[PDB]
Amino acid sequence: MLYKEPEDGEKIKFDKGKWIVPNKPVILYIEGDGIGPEITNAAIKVINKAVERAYGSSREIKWLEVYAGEKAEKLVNDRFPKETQEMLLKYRVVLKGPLESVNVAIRLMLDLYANIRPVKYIEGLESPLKHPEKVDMIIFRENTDDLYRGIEYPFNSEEAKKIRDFLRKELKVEIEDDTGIGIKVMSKYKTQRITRLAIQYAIEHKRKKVTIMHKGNVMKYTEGAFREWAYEVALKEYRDFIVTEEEINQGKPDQGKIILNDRIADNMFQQIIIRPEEYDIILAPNVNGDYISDAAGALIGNIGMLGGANIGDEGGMFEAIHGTAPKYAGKNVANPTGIIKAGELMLRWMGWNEAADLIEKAINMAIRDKKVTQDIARFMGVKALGTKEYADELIKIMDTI
Amino acid sequence: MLYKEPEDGEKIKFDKGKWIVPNKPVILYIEGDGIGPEITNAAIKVINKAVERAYGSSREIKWLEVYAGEKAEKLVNDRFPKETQEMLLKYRVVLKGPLESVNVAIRLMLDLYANIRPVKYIEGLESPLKHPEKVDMIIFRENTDDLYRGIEYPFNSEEAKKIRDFLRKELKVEIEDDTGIGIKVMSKYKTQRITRLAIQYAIEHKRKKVTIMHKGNVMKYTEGAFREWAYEVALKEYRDFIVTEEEINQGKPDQGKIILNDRIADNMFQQIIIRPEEYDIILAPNVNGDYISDAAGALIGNIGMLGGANIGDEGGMFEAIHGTAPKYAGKNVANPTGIIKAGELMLRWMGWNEAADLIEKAINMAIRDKKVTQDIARFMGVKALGTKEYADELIKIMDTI
Repeated sequence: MLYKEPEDGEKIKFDKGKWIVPNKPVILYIEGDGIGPEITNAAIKVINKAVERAYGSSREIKWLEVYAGEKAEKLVNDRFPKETQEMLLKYRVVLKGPLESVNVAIRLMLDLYANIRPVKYIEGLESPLKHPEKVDMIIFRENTDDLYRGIEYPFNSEEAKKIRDFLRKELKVEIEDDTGIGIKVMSKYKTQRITRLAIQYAIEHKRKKVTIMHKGNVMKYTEGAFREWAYEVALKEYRDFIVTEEEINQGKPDQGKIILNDRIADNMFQQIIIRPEEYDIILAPNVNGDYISDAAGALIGNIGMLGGANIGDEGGMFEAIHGTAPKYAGKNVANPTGIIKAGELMLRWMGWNEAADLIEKAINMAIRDKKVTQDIARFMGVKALGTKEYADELIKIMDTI
Repeated sequence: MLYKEPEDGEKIKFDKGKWIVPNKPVILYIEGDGIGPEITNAAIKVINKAVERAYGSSREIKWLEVYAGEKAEKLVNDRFPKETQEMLLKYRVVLKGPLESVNVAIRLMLDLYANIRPVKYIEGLESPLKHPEKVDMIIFRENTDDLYRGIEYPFNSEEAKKIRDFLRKELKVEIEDDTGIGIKVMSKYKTQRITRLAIQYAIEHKRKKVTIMHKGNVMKYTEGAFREWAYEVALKEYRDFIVTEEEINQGKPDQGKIILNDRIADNMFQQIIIRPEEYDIILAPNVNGDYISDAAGALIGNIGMLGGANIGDEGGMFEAIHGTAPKYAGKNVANPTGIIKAGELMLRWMGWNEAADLIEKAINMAIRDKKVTQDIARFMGVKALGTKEYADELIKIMDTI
């Protein structure tokens, strides 16, 4: 067999979207290509330290490396070996480094319909913004619906012609012939799924607000429906947990309750820059979430220091928001912060917030203390630490907090 | 006649979508609701001074007021009277204050398919950005195509059912029944005309770069087609005026030529925040143009101080990017900078660049000297100037440069 499973660990379980994590959970990891090996092993070491510091020996992640990408191609001549897939379907939780699609395959096989993008100010880090201090949001992007379904046809195709003829005769819709055509689809079920995940996360992590991003004023039956369905499932399934903005400024009490409001897409691309502190959890459809994530991440410096995840009803894949950077591979120079942040997010989803908070804290202290990798040092005029050395600094710091 | 037309003026002409402006052009204006009267009259006074200072008495705008909105309702009991429509179809160029729609009606009747959004840094204003200095761009948004055509249907409508049945049997596309449906259309012709306008503007006003905004990597036949069609008309109709980014990093020289490149939408939402100086003219389809405009304008912070326009092959409507501000109506408090900026844009389209430059410099100087209205004075600890007084200050300044 290609893998030796830890006989000391147990798979993480799920009952209805909720992660039931054993004290010795088996968690998979994929090194990744290029800088993958260096940053991922660094992440694992940092994570193990946070878990031991926070919980002592009462908890311990039983890591199981699986192969994918170049490493897999060189070892067994298959970039996504059958055994790797089997371990994924079995343990369903993986921390994976950058890969040169394997990412799409993992998301599809584990049905990780939600893309999670936390973006929080990191003290010490330069920002294009004069006041990034209060940036603390998390984007919940539905990642299987919308125009990204790929239902589209070229302007000069027979398919497009059939659509145009159909729209004209059956719907009396006027459309010229020199037109490319895409079908935007918005599912009630898909909208409810992501909405539930967002509210449940708010409850579990003491988040105070969820904002629905939409262009419902013009895209009435797709994004406007998204908004409607989101409020609908929130009020029907999380009644005594949430309070709508239409209730606050109406009389209802929001004391100890999560505020559920909504904003027009165009306004959000504006406010994220002018006053990003207004947002906590952002709930949005596929396309909007894609664009708002890019803007939000730019609010802080170096997007390569952010982590993210794709979550499903029974599984999750956590990764850094950056590429393989083949130029620095094996040079012990890459910044492991991003993949470490993916680990922090993973810790939070597992309910191990104490270990996650220790990592967040150690990073803030390391960066404020100018103990950073080259990508940052080059700007704060100081000697850079290597990948391994930087990870070790985070470790010694956690040992004192 | 309801309107006494200036017997001394001449109408602006159009040749291949190029403005042929007489020395005494008739230009229509609509005061607008709320603060409209105060700011539009101030703009007219500043525009006339700029024209007088730059060309003496050799040129003079023959303004002609037409009614729309609440003033029209009171005077002729019609929000958009027939007489107003007649003047618009005749003179085709109008400076319009904010209105509480008339905006859509003017755009349709004059086929003003291009939404123009200039946004450049103004010396002295608060900015969310640490470095807004080199922000100097103009967004050219196709404003009649894309999802905004409104071809959409509710998930439980018989129309939506007809569409899903069609796609299933004729296209063999699988789609659930609980889905709202929108149709994204992208026209080759609509894309070409907006592209021609953008390049022609770059040529006319010595602009050096045009960047196409798109998500063609995932929306290949709509936005990807937009990109392809834009490059096509550019290379085919403006060959000796432009050079592509691909050609430059291929060996070709860009000396004396406008640069034409493209960027994926998500990348632009990032770069517009971290380094907006990279953009000059942004060419984009309806939806992207909408979102990018919001993000771009947020870079300077004072949205109410921006001007904009809708241009067609034979006309133009210029307006400020703000509402009627009823709370400030008739209190001589409103900031007229946005509508003046719209007037500055109108002068550039007219080819009267000297007058436009005067307005631009005067505003810069006024702000740098802290001679501003309350919306700005509030943050610089100086006494605010009224609407009339601020306009008069710009006028005394223009008499000096």
